[PDB]
Amino acid sequence: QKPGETKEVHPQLTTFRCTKRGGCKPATNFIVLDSLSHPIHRAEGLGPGGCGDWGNPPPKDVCPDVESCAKNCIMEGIPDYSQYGVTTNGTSLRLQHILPDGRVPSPRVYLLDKTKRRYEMLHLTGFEFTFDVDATKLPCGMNSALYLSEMHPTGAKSKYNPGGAYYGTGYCDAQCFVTPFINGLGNIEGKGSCCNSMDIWEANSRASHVAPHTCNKKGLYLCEGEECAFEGVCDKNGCGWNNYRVNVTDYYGRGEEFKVNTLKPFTVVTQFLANRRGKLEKIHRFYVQDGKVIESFYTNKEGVPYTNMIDDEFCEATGSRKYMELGATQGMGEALTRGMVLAMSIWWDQGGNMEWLDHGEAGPCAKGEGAPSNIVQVEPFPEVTYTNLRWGEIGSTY
Ligand SMILES: OC[C@H]1O[C@@H](O[C@H]2[C@H](O)[C@@H](O)[C@@H](O)O[C@@H]2CO)[C@H](O)[C@@H](O)[C@@H]1O
Ligand SMILES: OC[C@H]1O[C@@H](O[C@H]2[C@H](O)[C@@H](O)[C@H](O)O[C@@H]2CO)[C@H](O)[C@@H](O)[C@@H]1O
Ligand SMILES: *[C@@H]1O[C@H](CO)[C@@H](O)[C@H](O)[C@H]1NC(C)=O
Repeated sequence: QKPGETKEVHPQLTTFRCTKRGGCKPATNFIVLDSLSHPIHRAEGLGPGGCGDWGNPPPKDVCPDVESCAKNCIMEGIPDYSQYGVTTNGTSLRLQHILPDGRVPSPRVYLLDKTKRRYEMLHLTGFEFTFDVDATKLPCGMNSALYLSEMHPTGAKSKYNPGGAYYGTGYCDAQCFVTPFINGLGNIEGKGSCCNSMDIWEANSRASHVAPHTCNKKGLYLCEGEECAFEGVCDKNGCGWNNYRVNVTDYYGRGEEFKVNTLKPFTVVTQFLANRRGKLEKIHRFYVQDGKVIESFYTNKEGVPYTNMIDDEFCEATGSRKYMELGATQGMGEALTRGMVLAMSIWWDQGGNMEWLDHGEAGPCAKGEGAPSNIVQVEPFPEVTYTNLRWGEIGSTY
């Protein structure tokens, strides 16, 4: 969509690049909301309304073709990101799901480089990524997410998408969802927006999940028909790693009886361990809290390989079939090596209560507990804060 007259004022966020010799050194980055979360309206004289809702192609009245859509649909800059529940303070990023006035912005943002016109491209195979988090205000059913998608570095800036990454264009993920614009272009045929996604963190105060999701296509792929479905180009389920799912119940939760006590802030370390020929072999998650390293649990479940890291043996044995079919850990690593964009978000699930995250095999939450209608009775204003985003040499971030 065509950028409007309103100014885009990106929150600044300091992050770090780390080595063993030099420690963690500060870097300036910026934060951008998803393009379609910006106000979208029509060109002068065309009346009120937007240019389509999530799940749909854009409307034919204004978007009969890409060229027309590009001139008839206007995307405004956001001059005050706090209106969308997005604020920064030095090295901290705060995402508010619900604002005091009752708006539910459910923000999703990306990390821009210091120029504001290209995403910061992270290349994590053979390196580690770490952050600090406050998960206290995330009850059952909430998903705070910090993850990587293989988006185009300028958001596919082009003739009909002059806005590009500066306006947060180009989002994709392993679910291949239909959005009315893809790569900043009207999605006239209602294709899905697919790409590899590495879910470093999907969590709340009750459960913590890690999952690589492979696709058999590089970068953003516009899928049609069955390509967008379960047996298609992308791994919807992912290879999930959650202590509960592997029969470890005392590792992560609200209180002193858990190794990682989510009533207090903590540090989250993720290492992407490569084999001698440079390909990804294992993903290793551990934590730090109150100045003490908390090593990963090992799996503790009959029929599950004994391991403290995600790898192909584990993913195969736990039934992560599309993960394996669409590239396995090497394939995930190949995407990581090419480079990926960092996305951070907070969201809930009206259809399914986020049960896969924290209910049943995945956590302590009861049936119905994670419904949005209940979430607000438990925590009226869910939020997350991510602090001191930092990446670099193995061993150097913590
Ligand atoms: O379901 C809608 C929400 O999707 C979130 O992104 C997911 C993505 O779809 C998955 O493939 C995987 O990568 O995890 C992501 C993080 O949970 C998105 O961040 C939200 O904004 C959407 O509401
Ligand atoms: O798009 C929603 C959500 O899906 C997650 O996968 C779930 C899936 O929704 C559920 O139907 C299936 O039975 O279990 C998987 C988990 O194994 C996915 O992992 C998330 O990233 C995604 O946000
Ligand atoms: C689950 O863990 C408990 C505690 O270690 C153990 O006694 C039990 O046998 C495990 N169950 C399975 C199915 O592995």
